[PDB]
Amino acid sequence: MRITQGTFSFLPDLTDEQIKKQIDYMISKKLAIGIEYTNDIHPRNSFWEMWGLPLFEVTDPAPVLFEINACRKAKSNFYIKVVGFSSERGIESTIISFIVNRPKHEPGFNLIRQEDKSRSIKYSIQAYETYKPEDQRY
Amino acid sequence: MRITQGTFSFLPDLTDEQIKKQIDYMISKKLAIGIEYTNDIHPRNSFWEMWGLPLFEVTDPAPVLFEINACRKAKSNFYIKVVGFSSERGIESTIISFIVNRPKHEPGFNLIRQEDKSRSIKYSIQAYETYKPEDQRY
Amino acid sequence: MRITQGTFSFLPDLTDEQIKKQIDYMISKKLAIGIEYTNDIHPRNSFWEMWGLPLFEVTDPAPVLFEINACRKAKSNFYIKVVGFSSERGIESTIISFIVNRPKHEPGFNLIRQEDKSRSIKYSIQAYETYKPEDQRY
Amino acid sequence: PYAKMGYWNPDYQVKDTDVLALFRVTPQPGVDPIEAAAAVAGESSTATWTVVWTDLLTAADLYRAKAYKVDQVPNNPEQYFAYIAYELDLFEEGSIANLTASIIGNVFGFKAVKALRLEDMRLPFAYIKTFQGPATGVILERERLDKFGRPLLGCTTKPKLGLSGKNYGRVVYEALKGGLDFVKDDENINSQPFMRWRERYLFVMEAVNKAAAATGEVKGHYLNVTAATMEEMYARAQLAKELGSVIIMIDLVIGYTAIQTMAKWARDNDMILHLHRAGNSTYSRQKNHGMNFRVICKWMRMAGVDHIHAGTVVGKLEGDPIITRGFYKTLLLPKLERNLQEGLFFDMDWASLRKVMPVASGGIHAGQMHQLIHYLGEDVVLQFGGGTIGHPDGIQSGATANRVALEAMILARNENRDFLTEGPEILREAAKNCGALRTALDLWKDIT
Amino acid sequence: PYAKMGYWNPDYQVKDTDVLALFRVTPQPGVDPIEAAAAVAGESSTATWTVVWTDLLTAADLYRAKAYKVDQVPNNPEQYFAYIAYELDLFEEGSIANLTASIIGNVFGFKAVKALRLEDMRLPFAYIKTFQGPATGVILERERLDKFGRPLLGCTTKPKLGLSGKNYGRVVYEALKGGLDFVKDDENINSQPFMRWRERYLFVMEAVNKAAAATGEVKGHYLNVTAATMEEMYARAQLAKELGSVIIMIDLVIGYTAIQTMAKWARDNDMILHLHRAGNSTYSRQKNHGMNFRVICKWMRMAGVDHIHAGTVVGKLEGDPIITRGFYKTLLLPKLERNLQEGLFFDMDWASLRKVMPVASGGIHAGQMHQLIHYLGEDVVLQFGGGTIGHPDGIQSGATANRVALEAMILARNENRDFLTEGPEILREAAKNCGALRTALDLWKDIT
Amino acid sequence: PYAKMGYWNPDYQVKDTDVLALFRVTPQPGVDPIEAAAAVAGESSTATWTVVWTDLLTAADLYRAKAYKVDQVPNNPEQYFAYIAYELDLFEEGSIANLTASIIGNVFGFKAVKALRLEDMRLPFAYIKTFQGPATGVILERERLDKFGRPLLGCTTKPKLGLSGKNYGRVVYEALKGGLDFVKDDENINSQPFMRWRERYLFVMEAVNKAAAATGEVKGHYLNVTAATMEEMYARAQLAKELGSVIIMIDLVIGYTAIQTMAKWARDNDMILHLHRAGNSTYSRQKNHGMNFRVICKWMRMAGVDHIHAGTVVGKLEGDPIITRGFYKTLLLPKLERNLQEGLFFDMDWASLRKVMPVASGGIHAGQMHQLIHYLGEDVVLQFGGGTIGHPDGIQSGATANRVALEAMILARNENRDFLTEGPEILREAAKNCGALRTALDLWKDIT
Repeated sequence: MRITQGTFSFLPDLTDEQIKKQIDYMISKKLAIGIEYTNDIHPRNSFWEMWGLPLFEVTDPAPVLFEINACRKAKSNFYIKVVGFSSERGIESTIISFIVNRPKHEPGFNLIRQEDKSRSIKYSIQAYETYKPEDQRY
Repeated sequence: MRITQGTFSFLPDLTDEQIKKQIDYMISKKLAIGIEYTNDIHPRNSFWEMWGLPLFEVTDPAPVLFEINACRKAKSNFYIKVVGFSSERGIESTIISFIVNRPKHEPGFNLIRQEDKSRSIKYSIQAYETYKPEDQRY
Repeated sequence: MRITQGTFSFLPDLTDEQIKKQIDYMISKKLAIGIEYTNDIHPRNSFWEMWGLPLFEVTDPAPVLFEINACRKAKSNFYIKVVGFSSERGIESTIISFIVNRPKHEPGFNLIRQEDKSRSIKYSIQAYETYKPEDQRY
Repeated sequence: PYAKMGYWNPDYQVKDTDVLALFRVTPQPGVDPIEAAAAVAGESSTATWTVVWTDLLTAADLYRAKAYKVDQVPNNPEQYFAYIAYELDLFEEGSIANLTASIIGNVFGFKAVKALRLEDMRLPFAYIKTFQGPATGVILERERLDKFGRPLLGCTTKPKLGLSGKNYGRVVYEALKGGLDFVKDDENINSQPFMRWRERYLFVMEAVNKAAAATGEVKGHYLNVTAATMEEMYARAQLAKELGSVIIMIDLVIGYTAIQTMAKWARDNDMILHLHRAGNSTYSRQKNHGMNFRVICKWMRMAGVDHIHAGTVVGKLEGDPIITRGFYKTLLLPKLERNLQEGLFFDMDWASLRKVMPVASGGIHAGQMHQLIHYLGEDVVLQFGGGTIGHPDGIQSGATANRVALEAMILARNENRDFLTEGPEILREAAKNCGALRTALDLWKDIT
Repeated sequence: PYAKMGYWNPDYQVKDTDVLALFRVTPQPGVDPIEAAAAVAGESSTATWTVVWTDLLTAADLYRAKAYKVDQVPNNPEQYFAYIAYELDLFEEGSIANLTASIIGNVFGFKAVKALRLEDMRLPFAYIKTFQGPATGVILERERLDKFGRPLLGCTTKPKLGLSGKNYGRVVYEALKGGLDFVKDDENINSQPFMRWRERYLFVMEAVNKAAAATGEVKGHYLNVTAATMEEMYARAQLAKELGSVIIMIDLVIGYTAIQTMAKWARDNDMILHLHRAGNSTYSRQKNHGMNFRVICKWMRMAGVDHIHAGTVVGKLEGDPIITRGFYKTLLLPKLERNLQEGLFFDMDWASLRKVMPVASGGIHAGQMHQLIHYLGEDVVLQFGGGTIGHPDGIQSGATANRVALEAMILARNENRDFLTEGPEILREAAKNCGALRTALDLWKDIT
Repeated sequence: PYAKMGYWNPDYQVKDTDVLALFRVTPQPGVDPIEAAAAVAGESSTATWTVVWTDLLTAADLYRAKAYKVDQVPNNPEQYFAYIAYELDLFEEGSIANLTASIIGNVFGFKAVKALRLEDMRLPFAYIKTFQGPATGVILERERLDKFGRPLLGCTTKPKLGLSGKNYGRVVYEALKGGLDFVKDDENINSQPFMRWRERYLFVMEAVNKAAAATGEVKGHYLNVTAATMEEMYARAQLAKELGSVIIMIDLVIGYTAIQTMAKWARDNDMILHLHRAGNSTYSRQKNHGMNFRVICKWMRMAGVDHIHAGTVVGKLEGDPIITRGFYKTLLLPKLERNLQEGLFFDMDWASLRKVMPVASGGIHAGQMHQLIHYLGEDVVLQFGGGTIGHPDGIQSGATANRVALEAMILARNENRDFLTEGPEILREAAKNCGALRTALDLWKDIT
C-alpha cells in the first residue's frame, strides 16, 4: 500500500525539480525548513527523527536539496519528509509537510480489536515493519 | 387589611343585584355552583368548608341566592365565596371564584422568617385570627 | 430595649436641629432622600413602608423636615427612618440611614431554637409586637 | 430536475401520521411554481445532485418529502402556497431540534427561490403525543395561584437594569402589594457587574413573601435563570426552587435544546416556566421570508413552556387582530380548525397537551382594558410597564389602577354589558370610586 | 421622543471597551433617520414610555445605548446605517445568550421602522477575552490530524437517511479509504425509528479505524450528537469520546446555551466540534431584515465551535465573493480591518482567540478546484456530496478523484503557476495519470 | 548581555493590554542601571544563557519582557525605578499563581542586583476582567448588614487561645451585644488540642443569634476556616454556611490557589470572606527588597476577598499616612490615578470589579476616633482589641464606648465640624452622656 500522510501523497512521488519549487515557496513564506525521517509509519508517531537541525533564513534551494539527498543516501529505506515551520504569531506551527522518500515496499498495518464492554472495541493499529527491530525494517 | 383572593376583590363588595348577575353568567356557562366558607384566610388553604353540595343544572339564580343568604346568616363572621366549576374536557376545574362575605375586621398575617443556610430564609405566613380556636375568630 | 439599626442609634435620639444638619450633608452629597416607616422591626425586614416618593434635587432642608414631621404625626408609634440613596456609579445604593422616630416602648425579640441534626439549631427571631396585627402594635 | 425526481406528487394521499408544512414560496423570475415547490421538498429531504446507488439499499420513497399541492396566494400573483408532507419516521420522537433541522434546514438559502417563509405546520397526533407539553399549563397554574376567571397582571421592573439587589426588591414589593399578580426580570437581566444574580433572588423572595403577607394572595416574580451554559442555568433554577419561588423565566435565545431541558426540569420541580420571546422578530416579522410566529407557538407548546409573549392587538404592536387571534388559538385550544383569515392552514388536534398562557405587553394601559379583554380574552397575562411604575402617586397606586380596571371590565363582561362600546364609560364609573384609576385615565387619555 | 431622551448623541466618544452594533435601518415612510436610529438604541436599552423615578436611584446614563452616527446607504436612499454603542457593563461575561438578548431583543418588532438588519458588531477586546473561543482551533486541529498546507476534504453520507447501521458504515469506510479526510452525519440524522444512534456510532468507528489502517492517516466521521435535551446530548458526546472519535458535530438549532455547553465539553475532552449551520438562512438571507451571517460567525467563534459552514463562491450558492471573503476573515484572522466592500464595518482585534475552520459545501465538484482554492484559500474543509458517492467507478474512486485534484491544484499554486487561468489545464494534466479523475471531469464538465 | 539581547527598549510603545511592573532596583556596585533593568526583564521572561534555535520556531519577541524606562529614585542615588512590560498572552486568565510565578519568579535571587522590590503593577483592563473580584464587596456587604454611612466595628477574641467553646462564646456574646458589629477568630485559632473547631462554631452561632435578638441588628463572628488541606477547609466553610453565619475568615498563609478557591466558594454561597494578612511583613516591610503591600492589595482584590487588613495611621503601626491612603485607594476606588507620593506609579481602571473593605487594627482606641475617621474614612472596619475586652466595667461597656465614640465622630463630620481639630472635645461631649466612654477616655489618655 501507499501511505498517504503528507501534503502531496496522492500525487506521483515528486521529482527533484518539483521539490525545488516547493522549497522556493517555503522560502518565499519565510519558513524554517526541517528534514525528518522515520521507519515507524504509524500516523500517531508524531516525532520522526531529525536529520540535523532545521535550516533558517535559507535564500537558495541548493543547501536544502543537498541535505535532502544526503538524507536519502544515508536513509534510503526510511520515509523522509520535508517540513516547513511558520513562526508567524498565532500560527507558530507546521504549515506544510510532504514526503520526499518512501521505502520500496510498504506492507501497511495490522488492525487489533480488543473486545471491551458490551459491543465496544478498543483498537490498535501497528505497522507490520515495526514487528521487526529498527535496523531490520524495509 | 382587605384580603384580595377572589375575582372581584379590588372592587367594592358586590350587591345582591351584582351577585345575581354573576349567577346568570355561571348558568349561561353551564357551571356547577358551590358555596364555600372559611375562617383560616391563608392563601394556601385550598379546601374551604362546603356549604352543602354544589348546585347542578341550576336554571334560575333564586335558589343559589337563597343559599348564599342562608350561609351569610349562619356564618356571618367567616369569608364566604361562590365558586363555578366547569366540566368542560380539558378544563374540568374552577373558572370563577369570588367573595360574597367578609368578616367585619381583617387583622391580616404574621410573617415568620426562619434563618437557614448562609443568607436564605424559610418563610411562613400565619393569619392572626388562627392564633385563636375556630369558634373564637373574627 | 433600644433597637440599634441606623447610623446614630447609639447616640441620644436626634433633635430637629441635628436632623436638619444631616439633611444638609445629604444634599451636599447629592443624595435622593427617602422617608420610610415600619412596625416589624426585624433586622431582615428589608422593605419598610415608603412615606411618599424619595425627594430628588432637594436644595433646602425645609421640605424634607416637613415630611418627616408629617410622617411622625401620622405614624407616631412606628419606627421611621431617613435614607439617602447615592446614584454614583459603582455605589448606586444607600449610603446613610438613621432613625428619626421610635415607638415609646420596645419589648424586643423572641429567640426560637428548632433542634435539628446532632447539636445544630435553626434559629428564628421574631419581634414581640408582630405577634399582634399591624393596627395594634406599640 | 425535482418535479421529475419524485418530489412533486399532486396525487399523494396525506396520512394522519404525516408531518405537513405550508411554505409561502417566491420563485426566481423564470422558475415554475411546481418546480419551486418540488425543489423545497427535495432540498429538505433526499436532495442529492447526481444519481446514487446507495439509495437502493433503503426504502427510498419513504425518506422523500412530497410537494403535493400548490396554490397562488390570494392577492399576490408572484407568491405560491406550497404544501409538503414528510413521513413520521423521518423524525426523532420528542425532539424540537430534530424537527427544526429537518424542516427549515437548507431550503431558505436555496437559489431557485427568491424568498421563502414557513407559515404553518400540521403536527400529527402520534408525533405530538411524544412531547411533554407545558410543564404546568393554564389549568394547574390557576389552581396553584387560586386565581380564576380573569386575566393575570404583571409588569417588568423599571429601570430594566442598574438597581442594587436591595433597591430592586423595593420595586417588586411595591408592585405586588399594589395589586399586580407578578413582576418580572427583564430578558436582559441575568448576572452583570452592576448586580450579580444571587442577591437579586434573595431580595426578591423577601419582597414576594412580604407582599403575600400584605395581600393574602400567592404572588410571584419571574426570576430570570438565563445563563451561558446548562450547568449555570441549573444552578440558578435550583436556587429559585430552594427559595420557594412559584415561577422562573427563560429567554428564547438560550435555544431549543436548553428550553426542552428546562421544561422537563420545571415539570419535575413544580415550577411555572415563562418563556420570553426576545429575538423572535428577526425571522417572524417580514411577510415574504423566514418563519411565522404561529409555527413558533406550536413548537413551544410542544416543548413545554407555560407562558409566551403572544401579541397585543392595540399599542406599540397594533398587529392584525385576526392573525393574533390565530396565535392565541394555537396556544390555548384543544383542537385547531383551519381558517385561512387567521392564518391556520390545517386542522390540528393537540392530543390533550396542556395550554400555554399567552402574555400581552408593549405600550398597554388601563385606558384600553375594554379592547384588551375583547381581543385577548380571559386567559392571558396583561403586562404593564411604565403603565405601573410611573404612576404619579407611586408604584402601589400604578398597580391598583390596573387591577381595578381589569376587574371592573370582567365584571361588566359577565353582566353582559356591551363592554366594547360601553368600555370608556365602564372605566369612568370604576374611577369614581378609585382615585388612582382616575389619575391614570386623565394621564393617559391622549396616548399616541 | 427618543432623540430628545438622550439616545441620540452624535458627540458621544466611543471607548475601547464599548460593544458597538451596526444596524441597517429602514424607517417608516414618515419618520426621520435620526429618530429611527435613536428609537433602536432606546428600545433595546432603557426604553420606558412614561417618566420613572426609579431611574434616578441608578447611574442612569450608563445603561442607555447611544445612537452616535447615521449614514444613508450608498445605493439605497431609503436605508440608513446606524451605529450604536453599549457600555461593557451591560453584559454577562462569556454569555452569548445575554449578548444576543441585549442586542437583538425588542427592536426587530418595533413599528417606527419598516425593516431592520444587524450587519456587524465590534466586540471589544476586554469582552472577547471572557470567552473560551474554539475548543480546538485550526492550528491544533491540524497538529492532531498531522495534515498541513492544504484544505481538508469531506462529504455527507448519501442517502442522508435510511441506511442500516451496518450499510451506513460501508459508505463511511469506502469514502475515507478513497481519500476523504472526513465523512459526516447529515444534520437530520440524530436517532430515528429506522436507525437508532448507538449502532450508527459503533459501526462508524469500525469503519474509521479500518480506513486509518488502510491509508496510514488519522481519519474521522462527524458523529451528530444533536438531541432534545442536554443530558441526552451529553450521553451521545460521551459515547463518541469513549470510542475514540476525533470529531463530533452539533446542529446550530440546538441553540446558543447548548452550544457553549458543548464547546466547553469539547475543550475539556480533546474533541473537534463541527457546527452545522442548519436554519441560519431564515434570518441571514434577506438584505433588509434580520441578522447578517458575519455577526453569527463572530458569536460562534467566541462560543467556541471549531468548524462552521461559511459559503462557497461557486455552485448552488454562487454568493458574492467579496462578502464571503469577509466571512472567512472573521473566522480566521487575528485582527479585522474595516473594509466596506467586504461588509466589515469595524476594526476588531480577536484577542488571540483560536481560529475556526470554514467549511464550503453545496453543489461543488473537482472541476472547480482552481476557483475553490483561489476564492476560499487553504484553511477550509471542502465538502463534496454526490460529487463523491455517485462516481460511476464507486465511492473510493469518487474520493480519490477529489483528493488528486485538490493536491495537484495546491502543488500548482505553490509552483506559482497562474492556477486560476491555467486551472482547467492543470486538472487535465493530473487526470492524465488518474483515471478516476478523468471520469469525473468528463462527467461534470457541463454542470449547470 | 541583556541590553543587547532585546530586553532593553526605551522606544517600546506600551499597549493597553500590557501587564506593567515597577521594580525598585539596586544594582551590584559595578553594574549599569540599564543593564540591571534589562537583566530583570530577561531573567523573568525568556532568559536563556546560550543561543537556542528552538526560539525561532515561535514568535520570539512576543514572549520577551521589555525594560522600557529607568529613573534614579528621588532621594537615593543607588536605586532606580525600572518599568517593564509583559504581553497579555504570557498569562493564564484568572490565575494569581500564574501572574505571580511569571512576575516575581527568578529575579529576586539574581546576582547582578543587590536588592529588588516590586512596588506597583498596572494590570490591564482586559486581564482584570477575567477575575471574579470580591465575592461580596463593600456595597452588597452593607446591604446585607443594613449598616450604612459609618465604619463597622470589630475585635479579636481575647485571650487569642485557651477558652473552652462555651467560655469562648461568652466573650462573643458580650462583645456583640455591647455594640460591636463583628467579633473574630484569631488567625492562630483553627483546631487544636485545647479546643477543636466544631464546638467553637456551634457555641459561637448561639452567641451571635442571641446578640441579634438583644440588639435588633445583623451580627456576625468571623469563623476561621483555615486548615491544612482544601477538603478540610471546605468542611469548615460548609459548617459555617449550614449554621447561617454571615461571615468566615481565612489566613493569607493558606496561599493563593486556596484563596481563589474559597473566593469562588464565598461568591456561590453568599458568604462574606475576610482575609487575614498574617505573615505579609516578611516581604512587604523592608524598603529595598521584596514586594510592596499595594501590589498584594491589587492581587487580593482580583482574587476576590471582601476585607483585608490595610493599616492604621496611628497606633502600633504609625506608618506613612500618604502611603496608607494609597492602599485604601487601591482597595476602594473604581480607578487609580498615578500619584507618586502615594506610591501609585500607574493609572489603572478596575473594570468595575467590586470594592474590598479595608480593616484597621493594632493598638487603636476610642481616644483616636477623630484621626481614625480623618485618615481612614468611612468604609473601613475598625478593629479594637484590649480596647474592648479589658474595659473595667466589662466587655459590653468596652464595646459601647467604642460605638458611641464612632457615631459621635461621624455625626460631627457630617455636621461639618472641624472634627480633626475639635475631636478631643467632641469625644468629651459624647462622654458626658456616656459613662462607659468617660471611663475609657480617662483610662487611655496617656497611651504611649
